Amino acid sequence: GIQGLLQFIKEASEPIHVRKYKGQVVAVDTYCWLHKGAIACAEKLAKGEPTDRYVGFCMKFVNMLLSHGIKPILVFDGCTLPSKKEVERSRRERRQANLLKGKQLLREGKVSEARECFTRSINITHAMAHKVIKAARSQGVDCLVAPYEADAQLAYLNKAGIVQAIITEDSDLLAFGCKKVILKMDQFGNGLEIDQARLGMCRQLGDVFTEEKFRYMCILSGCDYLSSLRGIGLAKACKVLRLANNPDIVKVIKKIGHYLKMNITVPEDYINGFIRANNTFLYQLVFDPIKRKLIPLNAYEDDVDPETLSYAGQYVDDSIALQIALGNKDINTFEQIDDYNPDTNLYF
DNA sequence: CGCTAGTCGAC
DNA sequence: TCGACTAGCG
Ligand code: NA
Repeated sequence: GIQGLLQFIKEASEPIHVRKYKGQVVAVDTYCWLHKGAIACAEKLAKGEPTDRYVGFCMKFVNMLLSHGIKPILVFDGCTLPSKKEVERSRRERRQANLLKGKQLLREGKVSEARECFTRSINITHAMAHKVIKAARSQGVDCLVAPYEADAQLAYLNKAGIVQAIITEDSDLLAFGCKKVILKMDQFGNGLEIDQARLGMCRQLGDVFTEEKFRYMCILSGCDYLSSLRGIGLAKACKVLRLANNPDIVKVIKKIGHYLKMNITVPEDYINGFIRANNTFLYQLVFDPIKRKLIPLNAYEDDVDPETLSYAGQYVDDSIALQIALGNKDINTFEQIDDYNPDTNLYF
């Protein structure tokens, strides 16, 4: 998503061990463990052969967290945002290409090419994720499938005070306003923690350590919701937001030529895309597990009409969102593939 | 030379 | 493929 973010604010990082969060709750972006565990199963998953290695791989980290008296909440990605469905189609298409090519290379003889094609065509299905869910629930670990992107859901869990930290490899969590993010954690619990409050330890940020300005910077530098203007990265965006002190971000973006001491004419499409990206960071749908219902990541302000935020996620019935969050309902087909009932401690 | 982004290198 | 590294842009 946001390239070079970690290195840009590395001064706010600190090497920790997760035993720090003993007796507390930590949410997990399970996609990193799942992906790192599916790497080994590449050849065997490509051939459609039964695998459980990635399951035990995730259960390594889970049992590790449990051994240090930590309550982990495994969070999974859900439906793809309407604006990214085409990109998803492209990804699956390319993975299919490398899959078939991997088969042809398997028939030719070269095993290196075939396996390297298989590891570059890994498709984390929902069946695998559900296997991880069952394996985790058998150990008493709560699971949660996000309505859409897992990042937003995790960010909500942290903001709601449900969890104290987020384990992930995606630094984009910082743009979602996460307080504590644990990156690069190994199987033993050694990680690199970034705290929002420590953002001020980054001199190059200046006064851009507030959530809003930090978000603006991250978006302007280039994110998954909106590609940056040509020649604009973290340093340029940060400099622009430092030299400017106007709450109206749009007018600031329009005067991006002034702050960069040149002649820049910003397209209106990029402005609308910026508004949509910001609104997606702010109000993307997530699942409240306490009230058991769909809510925006942050409460709607006075200058936003919820009916115009279809790109940030579409509402469905709360019981449907519940069945999805439990992993009982398939994301794509909406078929009930499981009948787990939490009522028979995340869902009070 | 600061900085972005194309490309290297591990998976 | 994807994050890190640095060639080369401005
Ligand atoms: Na950029």
